[PDB]
Amino acid sequence: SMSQSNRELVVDFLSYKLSQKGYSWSQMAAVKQALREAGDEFELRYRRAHITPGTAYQSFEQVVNELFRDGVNWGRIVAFFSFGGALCVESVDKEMQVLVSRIAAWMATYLNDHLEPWIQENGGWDTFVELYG
Amino acid sequence: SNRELVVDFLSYKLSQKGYSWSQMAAVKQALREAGDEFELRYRRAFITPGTAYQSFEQVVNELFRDGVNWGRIVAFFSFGGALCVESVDKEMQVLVSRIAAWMATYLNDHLEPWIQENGGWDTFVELYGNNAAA
Ligand SMILES: Cc1ccc(CN(C(=O)N[C@@H](CSCc2ccccc2)C(=O)O)C(=O)c2ccc(-c3cccc(-c4ccccc4-c4ccc(Cl)cc4)c3)cc2)cc1
Ligand SMILES: Cc1ccc(CN(C(=O)N[C@@H](CSCc2ccccc2)C(=O)O)C(=O)c2ccc(-c3cccc(-c4ccccc4-c4ccc(Cl)cc4)c3)cc2)cc1
Repeated sequence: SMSQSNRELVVDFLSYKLSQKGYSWSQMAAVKQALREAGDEFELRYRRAHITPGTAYQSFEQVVNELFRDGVNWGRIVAFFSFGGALCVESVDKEMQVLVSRIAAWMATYLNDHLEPWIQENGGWDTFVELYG
Repeated sequence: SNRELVVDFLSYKLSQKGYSWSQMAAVKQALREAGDEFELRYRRAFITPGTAYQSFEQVVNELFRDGVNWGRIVAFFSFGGALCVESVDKEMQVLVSRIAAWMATYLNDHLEPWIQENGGWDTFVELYGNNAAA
């Protein structure tokens, strides 16, 4: 409880300092690191890249289906994460933080139903780490 | 796992705009930053597989000799991270899991009372974020 938080803090910090030397705390900590890095790179390359409390999942799902028009790849999965994060930031800027959990729920729905099969068939997240880093 | 990934990414992107996913995500970021700053301010101004917690606890007790403060808590985190990195460099990756366990033990036995009396981790975020001045 009060204990778990500190354990979570120690893990996060140590993960970070390990990262800074090209080491990793765990495979998950490695996935997260590559995903953040990849997002940073995508956002820097495609810098030129409409949520409300009434927006349905179908509105999001249609826009994300335009992303995976020609098919799924690691670059396009990174763009998906980047897109979700841009929606969250837009919501906080517009004073609608209340929807950041909705966007997260939508991203987990879209990932599960459409991308987890592809991810599992193409060697999982371990393969993304292997390719990206 | 995918929820953990979505949460971590969104946390990160929020952080990059000065926003936070949660209070915990706000504390993790402040420590990362604070650690980076401490390590940069005290750069060059700076264990075995049989080392007990008592050996670590003593060295850390030297850090808090004149008392607990936020600057010194940041130094504690920084010290633990330096030990982990030293252990991996020295091929003793075994010690990383232990060092983390020792750090969580020292926190719950010696620092959590002080942390709770001085406004908790929310206060650290408040103070540190403010100190980030231009
Ligand atoms: C790090 C990282 C990532 C992604 C690229 C970019 N990339 C590639 O270069 N891809 C390679 C192989 S994947 C090789 C690979 C392996 C491992 C890691 C990362 C790549 C290729 O296809 O040649 C792509 O796959 C690519 C992807 C997307 C887009 C593009 C750009 C802008 C907008 C839209 C988009 C369309 C429809 C609906 C929504 C969006 C959208 C998306 C995000 C926002 Cl914030 C806003 C809108 C898509 C363009 C290119 C580079 C680096
Ligand atoms: C970001 C951040 C942090 C910490 C300073 C520095 N600082 C202060 O600024 N002190 C403030 C009060 S709290 C300022 C504050 C408020 C809010 C947020 C972050 C800071 C003051 O005195 O006015 C300190 O409290 C201070 C603390 C420690 C140390 C120091 C340095 C070298 C070695 C040792 C040390 C001694 C014994 C045993 C082990 C170690 C050790 C520690 C770390 C490593 Cl990697 C290796 C070894 C400790 C020096 C100073 C600056 C910036």
